[PDB]
Amino acid sequence: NINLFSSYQLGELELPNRIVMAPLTRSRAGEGNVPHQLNAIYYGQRASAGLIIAEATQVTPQGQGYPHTPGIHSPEQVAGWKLVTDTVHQQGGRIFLQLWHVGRISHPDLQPDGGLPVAPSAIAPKGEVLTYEGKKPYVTPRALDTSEIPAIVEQYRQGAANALAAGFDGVEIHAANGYLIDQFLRDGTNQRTDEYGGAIENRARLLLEVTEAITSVWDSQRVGVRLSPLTTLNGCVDSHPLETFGYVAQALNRFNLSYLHIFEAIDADIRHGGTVVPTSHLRDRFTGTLIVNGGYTREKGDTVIANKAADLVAFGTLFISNPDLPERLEVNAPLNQAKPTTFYGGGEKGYTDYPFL
Ligand SMILES: Cc1cc2nc3c(=O)[nH]c(=O)nc-3n(C[C@H](O)[C@H](O)[C@H](O)COP(=O)(O)O)c2cc1C
Ligand SMILES: [Cl-]
Repeated sequence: NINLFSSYQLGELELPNRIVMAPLTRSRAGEGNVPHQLNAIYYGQRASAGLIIAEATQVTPQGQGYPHTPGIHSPEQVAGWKLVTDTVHQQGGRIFLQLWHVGRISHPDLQPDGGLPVAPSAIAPKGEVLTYEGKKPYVTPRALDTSEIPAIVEQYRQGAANALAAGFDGVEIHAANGYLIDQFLRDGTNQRTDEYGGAIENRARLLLEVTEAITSVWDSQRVGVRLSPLTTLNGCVDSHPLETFGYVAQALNRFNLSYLHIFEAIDADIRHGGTVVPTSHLRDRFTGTLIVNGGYTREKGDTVIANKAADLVAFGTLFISNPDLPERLEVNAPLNQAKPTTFYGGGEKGYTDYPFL
């Protein structure tokens, strides 16, 4: 009898429960995009999670797309992240860093020397993007040269090496939500005509090469990957999600990863008139630990574990508002209500001041 409170063996890590804190961008980094003591308090308050996945963290300056997100490319950033991992470890928790590059979802104002965002193909996102001077129209990203792809892979390798020096327990590759890797994955954002575009094995190549590089730094059982097969976020869609994502699920087995993490889009059924990509399709193809996410509750999480449909269940929104989410779920306590106005930016309010039971 397994449920949301069963322990789990994730490589050498002993998880006390199956509850994961999903990665959550909070945009509360200081000068130089460096984490600080407030961030350490925030993660320390949530250390009862089976596993924390820290917010998306850019691996290189050009990988930033929103003001005040932390990076993992500089020594000052490693030192600030050390404050966080030290606090989490003091509180008996475990934490992985989510490794980010936004690709086209950025603006020159956020880029070194005011340069263009990079991407697989020169396709401007629609609408406006937040800068330090409010919202401005997106521009068109520069399509990377074939010869530049190794430099991208190397930025991820260095980001993963920095995470290791910062004292994380592992890393998660952000291959979801329409950011750089996802932009290569999906045919809606990738119309390249080299070995990184066209056929599925080409579109998956960047993910696979990034994963290979990162497993040269970390033991593979401390490296996860996140996918979001049916998001439409950031204008990133694939025309054959079942085949695309079913292929990636199988291709990742080579690496003996920590886990595959699926964000199941909350609006996919209502948009698509049904389910184009049941998570079972991926559960059956990826042979290791599966984390599922999107709108879970105590009862929904228990069910998926009991049914063997997933091993771990990640909660995003509820972990914003309930630092002791595991205990509250365990005893069927009232949950605090999440306050969207304070999700992004600011300080303690709506960040470290949600109460414990
Ligand atoms: C404020 C906020 C920030 C998020 N930031 C990230 C992020 O940094 N990386 C990521 O992969 N997903 C991110 N997401 C998506 C969440 O991790 C999660 O997949 C989503 O909220 C659905 O799960 P939930 O219903 O438990 O909240 C974010 C969502 C929210 C609400
Ligand atoms: Cl995200």
